[PDB]
Amino acid sequence: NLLFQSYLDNVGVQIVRQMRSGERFLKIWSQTVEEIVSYVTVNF
Amino acid sequence: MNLLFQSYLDNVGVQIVRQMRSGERFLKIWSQTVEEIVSYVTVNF
Repeated sequence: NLLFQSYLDNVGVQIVRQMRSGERFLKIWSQTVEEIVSYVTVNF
Repeated sequence: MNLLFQSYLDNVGVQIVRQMRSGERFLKIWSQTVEEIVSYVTVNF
């Protein structure tokens, strides 16, 4: 699924960049989960 | 809902931390994860 795979590749770069700010991984993850659930809402 | 999907993604994040603790770098873990999440949604939705 190219559109979703490319969206998720974008979410990985978002995550890397917030990890480099010193934030705890699971905190970043709980916020980016919302992007993924929203995408699946719209598209599936 | 969709609560089974929320559950699944909560577990993905914990599994990512487990792998980073093992010494794998987030960026190498993530490529595998993207394929897992796309398969989960393709199968379940």
